[PDB]
Amino acid sequence: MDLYAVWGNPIAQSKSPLIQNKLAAQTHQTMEYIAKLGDLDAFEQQLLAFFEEGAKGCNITSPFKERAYQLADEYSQRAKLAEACNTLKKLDDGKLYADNTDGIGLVTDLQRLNWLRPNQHVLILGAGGATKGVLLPLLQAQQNIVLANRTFSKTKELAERFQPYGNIQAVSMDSIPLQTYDLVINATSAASVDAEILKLGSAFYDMQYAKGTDTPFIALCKSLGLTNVSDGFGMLVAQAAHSFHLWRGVMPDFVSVYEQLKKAML
Amino acid sequence: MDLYAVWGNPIAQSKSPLIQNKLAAQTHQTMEYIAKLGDLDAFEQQLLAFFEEGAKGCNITSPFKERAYQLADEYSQRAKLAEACNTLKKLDDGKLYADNTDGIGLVTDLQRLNWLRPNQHVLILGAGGATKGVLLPLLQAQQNIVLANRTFSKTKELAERFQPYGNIQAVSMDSIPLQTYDLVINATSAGASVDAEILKLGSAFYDMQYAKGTDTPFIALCKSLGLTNVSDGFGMLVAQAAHSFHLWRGVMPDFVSVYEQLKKAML
Repeated sequence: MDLYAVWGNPIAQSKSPLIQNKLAAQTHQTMEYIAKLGDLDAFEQQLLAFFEEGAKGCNITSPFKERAYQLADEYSQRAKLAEACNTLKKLDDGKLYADNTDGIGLVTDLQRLNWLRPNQHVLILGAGGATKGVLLPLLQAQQNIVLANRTFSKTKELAERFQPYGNIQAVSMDSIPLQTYDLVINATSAASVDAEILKLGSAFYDMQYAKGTDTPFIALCKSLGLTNVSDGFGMLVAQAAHSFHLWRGVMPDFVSVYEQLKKAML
Repeated sequence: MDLYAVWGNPIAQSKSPLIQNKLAAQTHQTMEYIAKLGDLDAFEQQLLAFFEEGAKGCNITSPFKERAYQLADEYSQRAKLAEACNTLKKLDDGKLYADNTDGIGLVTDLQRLNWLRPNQHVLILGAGGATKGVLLPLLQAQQNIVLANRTFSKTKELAERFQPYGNIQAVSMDSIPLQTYDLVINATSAGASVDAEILKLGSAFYDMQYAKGTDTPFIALCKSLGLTNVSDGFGMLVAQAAHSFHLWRGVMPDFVSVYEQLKKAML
């Protein structure tokens, strides 16, 4: 039985094991996926011990995404641009291959929703957080991106990095260009925008999801009469499927688990 | 001899008489076309007399477009949207019919250039009161339009009005959505330069103005920037006159060949 794990701090909160084991059961894979708490100082050496032990790969969450990427021997264009990775794969020789599966999970979910038509204008609220891991694949799907953040320095540096891949610009959250947006993506944790701005959007995607209830962002949209909305639960299951495909060579059907899970929560 | 004219002030610079008489000759129409200088105050009463003595129709330029439109009995969708007209026709009954051919002159020319694909993204610079006549025909040709001006006040009013007819929005000169534009139109009349970063977003460039022999400043800027796919608006001028002709006469003259003929021997 091949072992896999999600590494983080904290970790009890994770849904990856839940997702990944279901994906495995669904495709008759002889594997298991567990949750591993990484020590803030000792992670890297725990991680390497975990691989010597015989693990085949793992997901990485806060706060070691950047550190785990630094352990990779080989890495994807996605991981490179994000300077972080959420997925590691141990190759047969013993090399570690790193990829960042966030963005492609997002594009998949948006494609499911038919919210990723080429040449759209997307307003993204919030930088860093989950957005830098997501910009490259959005850009490659020909999305024209406006990146807004409360602190300008953050968006600007992010825009400079991704500029060679498409039309992307940095703006201050209070200085958002008064143009039509096909899609507004909320990255921010735990908003910061005036409502008319949101009334420039045709669609609203929160990279957050809440169990049962709506997220604060989605609640805001709905109270503004903006109904064409979605949370990011689909993005979460999609990322997981992509890491799974990289590890196993089999794309599990993305929808079904998303649904059973959708159903279970509500 | 059916009489037609162009009414303006000033009017001595109009090429209408030259274009129309050529159009009439090529289609064998027994008609004449003269330039008439309208008095800044008595225009209206002059136009009515003029029709009263038998004129069958005319063209209108500054500053009478809006005033001519308000005299009509009958009018087209193009006239109503620009709240002005460049073409009047006296119907058999006695009704005055107003139309505005400039936008259709524009689409016709763009067809000749093959710069008019359905669902294209078109950036229009300096769109205002003088050129709102091109908006409807562009929208009706399924063009996606962005209006940029130093306003986004007056132009946002434009966007609102043309919203029921297609995709059009107004933006600040610095809030131009970042994307490839298949067509960039200079609507600014000379009465300056654009960020080169704006211009590099376009694949084709059309100046609604034209100049005798040389290039216009907008076109010269484009060439200097390396942007080689360019056109002035001479074709629009001839095309819109052909459309006025067609309304008055019932035969669509040969725009493409009066145009090329007129470029060969131009200046």
